[PDB]
Amino acid sequence: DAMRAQFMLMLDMLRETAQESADSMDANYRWFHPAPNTLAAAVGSPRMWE
Amino acid sequence: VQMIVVSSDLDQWDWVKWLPHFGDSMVYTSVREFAAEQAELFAGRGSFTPRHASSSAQTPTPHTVIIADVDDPQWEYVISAEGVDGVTFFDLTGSSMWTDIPERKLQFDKTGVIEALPRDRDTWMVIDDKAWFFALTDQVSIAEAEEFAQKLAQWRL
Amino acid sequence: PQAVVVGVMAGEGVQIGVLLDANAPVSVMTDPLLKVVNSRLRELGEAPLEATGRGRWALCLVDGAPLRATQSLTEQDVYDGDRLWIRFIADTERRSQVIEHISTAVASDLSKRFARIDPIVAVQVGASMVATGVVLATGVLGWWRWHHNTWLTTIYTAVIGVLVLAVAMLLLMRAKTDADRRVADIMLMSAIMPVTVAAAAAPPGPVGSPQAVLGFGVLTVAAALALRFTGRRLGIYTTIVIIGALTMLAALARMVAATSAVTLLSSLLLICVVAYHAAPALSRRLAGIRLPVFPSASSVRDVLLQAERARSFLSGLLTGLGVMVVVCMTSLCDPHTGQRWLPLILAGFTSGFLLLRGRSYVDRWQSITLAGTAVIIAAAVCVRYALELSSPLAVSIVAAILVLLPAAGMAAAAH
Amino acid sequence: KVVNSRLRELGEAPLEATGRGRWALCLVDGAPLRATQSLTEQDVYDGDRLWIRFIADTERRSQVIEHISTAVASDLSKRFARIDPIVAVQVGASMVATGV
Amino acid sequence: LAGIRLPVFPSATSRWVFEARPDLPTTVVVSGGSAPVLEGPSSVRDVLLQA
Repeated sequence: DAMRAQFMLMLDMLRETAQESADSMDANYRWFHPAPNTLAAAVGSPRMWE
Repeated sequence: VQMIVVSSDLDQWDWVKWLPHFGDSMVYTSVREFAAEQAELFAGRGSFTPRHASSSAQTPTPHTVIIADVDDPQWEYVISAEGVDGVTFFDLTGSSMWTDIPERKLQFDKTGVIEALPRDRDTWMVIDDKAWFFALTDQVSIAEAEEFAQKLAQWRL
Repeated sequence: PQAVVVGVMAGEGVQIGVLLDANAPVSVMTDPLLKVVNSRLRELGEAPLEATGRGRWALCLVDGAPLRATQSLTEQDVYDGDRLWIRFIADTERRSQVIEHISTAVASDLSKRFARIDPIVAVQVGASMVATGVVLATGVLGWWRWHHNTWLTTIYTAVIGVLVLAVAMLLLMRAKTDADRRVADIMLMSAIMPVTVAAAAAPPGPVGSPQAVLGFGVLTVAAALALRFTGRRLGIYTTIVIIGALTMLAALARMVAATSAVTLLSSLLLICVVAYHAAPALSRRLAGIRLPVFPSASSVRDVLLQAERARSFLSGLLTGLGVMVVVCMTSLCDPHTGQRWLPLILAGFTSGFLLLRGRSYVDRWQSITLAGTAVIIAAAVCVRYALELSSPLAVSIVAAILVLLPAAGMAAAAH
Repeated sequence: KVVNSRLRELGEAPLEATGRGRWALCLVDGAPLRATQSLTEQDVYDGDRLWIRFIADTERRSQVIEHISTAVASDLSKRFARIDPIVAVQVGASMVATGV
Repeated sequence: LAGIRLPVFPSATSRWVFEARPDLPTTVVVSGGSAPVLEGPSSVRDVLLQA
């Protein structure tokens, strides 16, 4: 049971490492491809025709 | 990017008037009409060729997008020649000549879920022959479209 | 009817009056409206409104609820003279999060939705526990005086008052925050009860009228003294002073000379009946007394402080009168003495007065306490006439009466 | 003239009004545009929206502004105000429940 | 009582498949904001109500 308990703990730390990497892709992709309804207010920003 | 529409239901495309991307130095009722004005310019050369990021620096700058809403059989000349490079067609009718290729077909379920073949994130190349879930559709009204276009219509080079 | 005038709120707090098209859909107007407010801010020399990342511009009621983009201004409950708010609402779209093992999943999700115990709350629990302990102590100490005339009750309770008050004073002086003040107030309020019964128990002999005069007097004084120096918990202290004051008047009369309790009970009821009309004036003049300041939220500060103080005094005053009327009214009616039906109908009309008067005040709690004061009297009278003069018809009738009474009102209002 | 003509083709009633006044262009807030200056002098560009309105002699406009924190005004609208029917229903339910 | 279900054991009759086809996402709806949205698999969403 001790090995089992330790094994479970090692798996948790990999979960955390994966999650931070995922947020970076969401932020980056969202930074280039916003939802269509928000595009009107952004017209004046330099992000247009970029 | 430059855009052209070939459609019979002109009342649906009325909002296009404000956009600059549809201008020229432009909506058509049929392929015969489009063939006389536009095809004389574009049919002159080439055929489609899948590109890549590094190749993007060499292809000509004005990419042309054409929307198909007429179902005219006269299109066979460009379809049997396998298109042209620098052009892209969207078929809104679902005609058999366009509909005979799974690698180019998007299917909608009653719930708005779209199905298509799976494609690789790094090369965009098709990796399997069986269709599967692809994406949930996002859509805007004509009013929203004209509202956005008017806002865009305010700017110039 | 083609247009309506409304006041629009913009960035950081500038209000601007505008005349809007009454029939175009709101989504067509939000864009040019933003342009106009920017023009006025620029001329004013203020910073214009700007977008931040991802979001959209919206037009909402002052409550924040956004208006339906496709509807006309006349289709909605918007009238000329109303006010609206232009606001920027950020995008909420984001990636989701999954966890594969159920044990870890349960722990992670559950710890965000709720708040766990901490040392701050821990003290309030202990303070409340000691308060309950001492009110039980005075309870047992008070009960002994009802069978024995020895000095024990006053002697023992006196030391308790000192000990509790002693701790309360230090806490009151060292206090810094609202949480600390809560602890201090709980402790101080708990000292009033032991000090009060410690005094009332001192006069020897069987308990009665002479002992009553001491108890309600010191009690009234203690509450008034605490209110004077603390300036917090106005409503509860106000309520204690009223019941202590009115009880002291009757006790002194009963102690010196009184032909009957009915005479005293009738007098108090009459005084209370007129006091309801005096209550708003009392609250209004009481608000002028100078005592320290602690807000529940530069010249504006004084107005709001005065407003909430006055409101606070009215609720407590109303509550004290309500307590007195039910005690007296239920004692005055009787199922065996003379014209048994006369006080019943008189109590009904007396209840109707408060039931109707509740409409004169806009405040939710004030109107509810008034309404509640009437309902309880009706139920109480039926119970009295159900316990005494007991029989199958009486209980059957009282049940029917009590169940129908509220049912008719609720049904007429909700359906 | 062309607007009234177009309205008739749509089957809509033409713009018409009664009383002393005049016809002019106005902004979304009702403010009229300058009669002697160019649209190029004014801040007008392609895709802007304008209104046609009758300026009666009786017209009066506030033209005044004031400052108060929006964050407080919005909170105070609910922090304390008059009673609501939904609450009365809930209290009513509680009262009848108390009765049984 | 809340139905928390512990994972079922394979009974030692098959090897592990390291990468089977991923599980299908689920959609949600709102009446006024009639535009639907998606947020995750059914097996995972239930736990948030179960706890």
